[PDB]
Amino acid sequence: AYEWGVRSTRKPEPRPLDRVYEIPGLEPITYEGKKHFVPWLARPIFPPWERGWNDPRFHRAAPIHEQTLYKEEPCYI
Amino acid sequence: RARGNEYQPSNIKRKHKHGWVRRLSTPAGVQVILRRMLKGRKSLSH
Amino acid sequence: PLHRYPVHLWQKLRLRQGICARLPAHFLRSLEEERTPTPVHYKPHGTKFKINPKNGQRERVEDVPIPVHYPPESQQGLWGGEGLILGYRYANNDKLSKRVKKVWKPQLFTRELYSEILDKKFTVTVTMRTLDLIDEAYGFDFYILKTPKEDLGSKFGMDLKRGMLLRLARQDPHLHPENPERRAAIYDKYRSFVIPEAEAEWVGLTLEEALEKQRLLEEKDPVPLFKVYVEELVQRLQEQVL
Amino acid sequence: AWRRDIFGRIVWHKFKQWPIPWYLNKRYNRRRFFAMPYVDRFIRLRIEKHARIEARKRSLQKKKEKILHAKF
Amino acid sequence: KFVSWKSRTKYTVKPVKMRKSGGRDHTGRIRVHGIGGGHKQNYRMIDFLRFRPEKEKAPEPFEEKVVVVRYDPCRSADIALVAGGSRKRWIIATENMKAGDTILNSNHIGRMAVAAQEGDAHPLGALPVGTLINNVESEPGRGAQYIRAAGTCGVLLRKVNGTAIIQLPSKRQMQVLESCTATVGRVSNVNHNQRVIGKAGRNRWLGKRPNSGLWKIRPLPPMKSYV
Amino acid sequence: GADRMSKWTSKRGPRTFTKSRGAKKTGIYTSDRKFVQIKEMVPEFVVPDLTGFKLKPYVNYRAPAGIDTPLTAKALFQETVAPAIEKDFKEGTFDANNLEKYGFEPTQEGKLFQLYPKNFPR
RNA sequence: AAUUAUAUAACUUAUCUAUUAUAUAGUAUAAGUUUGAAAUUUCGGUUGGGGUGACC
RNA sequence: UCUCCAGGCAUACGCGUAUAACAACUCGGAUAACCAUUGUUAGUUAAUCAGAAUAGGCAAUAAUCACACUAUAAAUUACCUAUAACUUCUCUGUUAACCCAACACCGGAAUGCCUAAAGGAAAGAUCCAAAAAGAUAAAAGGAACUCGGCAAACAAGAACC
RNA sequence: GAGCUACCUAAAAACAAUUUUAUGAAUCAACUCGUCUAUGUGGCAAAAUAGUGAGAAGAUUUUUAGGUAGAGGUGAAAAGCCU
Ligand SMILES: [Mg+2]
Ligand SMILES: [Mg+2]
Ligand SMILES: [Mg+2]
Ligand SMILES: [Mg+2]
Ligand SMILES: [Mg+2]
Ligand SMILES: [Mg+2]
Ligand SMILES: [Mg+2]
Ligand SMILES: [Mg+2]
Ligand SMILES: [Mg+2]
Ligand SMILES: [Mg+2]
Ligand SMILES: [Mg+2]
Ligand SMILES: [Mg+2]
Ligand SMILES: [Mg+2]
Ligand SMILES: [Mg+2]
Ligand SMILES: [Mg+2]
Ligand SMILES: [Mg+2]
Ligand SMILES: [Mg+2]
Ligand SMILES: [Mg+2]
Ligand SMILES: [Mg+2]
Ligand SMILES: [Mg+2]
Ligand SMILES: [Mg+2]
Ligand SMILES: [Mg+2]
Ligand SMILES: [Mg+2]
Ligand SMILES: [Mg+2]
Ligand SMILES: [Mg+2]
Repeated sequence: AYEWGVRSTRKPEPRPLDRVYEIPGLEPITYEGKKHFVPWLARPIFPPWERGWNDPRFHRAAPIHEQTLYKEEPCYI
Repeated sequence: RARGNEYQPSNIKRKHKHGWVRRLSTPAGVQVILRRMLKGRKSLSH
Repeated sequence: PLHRYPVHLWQKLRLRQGICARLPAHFLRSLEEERTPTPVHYKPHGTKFKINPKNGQRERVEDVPIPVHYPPESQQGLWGGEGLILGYRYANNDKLSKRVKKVWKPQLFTRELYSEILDKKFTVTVTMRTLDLIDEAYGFDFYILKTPKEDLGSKFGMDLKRGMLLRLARQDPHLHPENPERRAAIYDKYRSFVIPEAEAEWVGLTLEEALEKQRLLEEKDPVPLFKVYVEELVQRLQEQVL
Repeated sequence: AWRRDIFGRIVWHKFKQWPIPWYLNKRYNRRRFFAMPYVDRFIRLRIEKHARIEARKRSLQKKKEKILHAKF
Repeated sequence: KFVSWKSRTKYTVKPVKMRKSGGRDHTGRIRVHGIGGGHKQNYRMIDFLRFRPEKEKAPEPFEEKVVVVRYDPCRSADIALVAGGSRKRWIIATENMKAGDTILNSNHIGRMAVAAQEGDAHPLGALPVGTLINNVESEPGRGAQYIRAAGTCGVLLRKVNGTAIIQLPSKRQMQVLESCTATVGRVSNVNHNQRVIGKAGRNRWLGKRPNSGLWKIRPLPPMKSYV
Repeated sequence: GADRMSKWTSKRGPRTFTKSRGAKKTGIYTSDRKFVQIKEMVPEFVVPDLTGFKLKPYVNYRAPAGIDTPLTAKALFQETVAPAIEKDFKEGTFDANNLEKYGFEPTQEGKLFQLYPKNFPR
């Protein structure tokens, strides 16, 4: 069951979330207001970003299954 | 052999070894700049 | 030349000028005060006097705490005041032998602990001392609330205190929802620690975190001077009409 | 905005126009607006260096007025 | 700055370009001496899990066709391209494998012994005691790790209950479950041990830097006047 | 022996090193290295008609100069906004909500020329 | 050579878990023992000069 | 115009105005002429030379005139499936006798083309002493020299530890 | 501090003519090296010059960028090399 791809070359897992987030009812203090990273404040969580319009140079396609021409039956080309 | 010509100039090598971006990469290099700023050097880095 | 103030007073003068001055008075008191943590790695002298055996006379005794190194990994767990003792030893326990570097390390375990006020179970790095303190305090929630910052010695622990204090202060109905009776019992059990809402918010904040909080609170975009002059003109016109 | 650089000084930072928000730019996040503690000694050395210059500057003006008063 | 070249996640039969180490590790320091230079090479992704059913197919014995038996720069043995269904995968070739041969890959654990034909992959339980085997896996599903060199064949000494004993080429006896899959036959290039390097330059073609030129029982007290 | 004091420019270094002299970009580089100039990105010089213009580069030495009174927000507000509000207040047709009537803009978004952040050059 | 040596390696007793009928397992640590990668320090005196001896 | 010598022209890397004209004649060239020096003014022009959209699927078959021919050290974005956009020329490198060796250093310095059509000057004037360095010739002899055939030779062959 | 040097990684280059063969083969350029003698000895040169020599399709040579750092690195061991 040898698996290709040595672990060192894989993208690293996201850093563990700050423990202040675990505590319920507590509003973390993060560096969002400063608009830059600092090591001694908590890391913000941002919602997904939407440009509000389509920029042709940075178009990103939908996944395979969401394509209009997706068909479950396979076609051999 | 004749010595004295150990310097083979190369701008790519120079800016990579002693440049601004290189000095800021590690905290010890940042302190190299801090010393030179305190001394008053006109050239902080290559 | 000379500085006007001794260097040890510089931190106090910094807290007393600028945005630091505008920070809450109660919060500054926690910053200002320094209290020795309860002894952990040394035996304190029971008395203030002892009888010297060699000369048989009474001489004063004082407690000098050992220097203990607290790795940053400790701030993400609940060590009960324990830390690393970085010191030296004498080989063979004779001072005429070589002096050797020695480090004494705490025995760390991973344990899962339940907080009633938060109604959540946390997995924490802990020492056997920390478990004993909780037992002596008759509850995990009692341990965090009773223990002071200096004894607690953990940023994770201090954040737990703020959440618990904030939970009690607001009587948040988010605890065990649909069970007011069960909730009521929990809040009643810990009623001794209830404090005003404003104070509880600033509990356990570091100086940098406190400063960012204060900056956010007073952050405000400028008022278009069109409105400001309009207010002045209306007031003058209204006053003249009076 | 007013920001502190990696050398421990307070400098006004002029903003730039970008098409993406700051938390998504990777060229912006390499820039550091904080100083690590190893800068603290250098912060004090600047204050003491500046204090020496100003003290010398005051002393000289006092000496110069003595020359004026003796001359006039 | 050392980034390992072994960064390809997906299996392919296309040869993959290798970056050489030089005996140095990610730190940049020599960890093994005597490795350096040599000929440039390409890595052909071998597949040592013989019974890998094709995607979206049932788990039962299948057959594959041998396209070509080829020289491999990266190992002592030789490799065989094998095709079955819609899949091509490199595999290690046995002593007698030729192009156009057919080789079975069986999951069924024969209650009785199954006649052994070289090149077919069978669980150790199926094979009879004494059969020469190669490409043995320690645990079911792991993949072959032992007896993978040229002309190296181990024997299956014994089978009792759910486990069997394997005599590795070093004569070291190992024990594995009878469910483990072992290929039959020798591993090919049996004469690899007969090869002669001849000239010092040939080892410098295989990436073998020269050896360096640098040229314990404490007596007990009662036996120190006799040392 | 390299010169540490002179400015780093594109004339120095190997061919691969290139950098600009401060000229603003006017286009985009697509893949396969095609430059696409954008018409809107190229500045347009708005020049007025100077026919019948009475003002020339220099002024009479006989012309009296004026006392400097740099413009202030109060002076601008009094000259422009005070006359309307004062008259309207007497008429009683005044409220805080309708400050736009006198020229106030609650937000700069949507305007071609925004006063902050400035989005137009001199 | 003298003094050390949580370099690696091993065991032993605790500590902490699992289990089990007391018991065999493991182990973010402490205390021992064994091994010794290393570290620190030194090179008494008198004897045409060098072996050994000797002598103080 | 004559006499004679025989690595030159490009690019890369590097250097950073040493480029060219004029005017100067202090400093710099190890001296003069003249300028490589000082001051002033100029210069290197490029859509071809040179530099700087997204997501999936998949690869057995070297090179060497690549045919034959064997071989061993086993060896270089494409093509498809969908999505998106639906007429564009700005920016920068461009000079020289040049760089690394404290110097206008008998040294070091990658590649392509070519070998004199390109590029150059060994002698400031005079004098022909010793000693010193180099080249050429040698009556008769031919290692007698010398630690040793070192160096040289109209020699450069043969053998043995 | 590895622009010298030691070793390495990646991407690139160069090898005419002649004879053997099918090559760490031969003669001999370019190129790499530095055997012996003389000159030089503050020299043209902090290791050169002039001759004479060794290799010259390979464990060859060269170019560019990267790596390993002093309790260390590198070493076909000379305690060599690391401006
Ligand atoms: Mg030098
Ligand atoms: Mg070089
Ligand atoms: Mg040996
Ligand atoms: Mg000129
Ligand atoms: Mg002139
Ligand atoms: Mg000039
Ligand atoms: Mg081009
Ligand atoms: Mg030119
Ligand atoms: Mg000279
Ligand atoms: Mg000519
Ligand atoms: Mg001449
Ligand atoms: Mg003459
Ligand atoms: Mg002669
Ligand atoms: Mg003669
Ligand atoms: Mg004689
Ligand atoms: Mg003789
Ligand atoms: Mg001779
Ligand atoms: Mg190098
Ligand atoms: Mg040839
Ligand atoms: Mg040869
Ligand atoms: Mg030869
Ligand atoms: Mg030869
Ligand atoms: Mg070597
Ligand atoms: Mg030796
Ligand atoms: Mg040196």
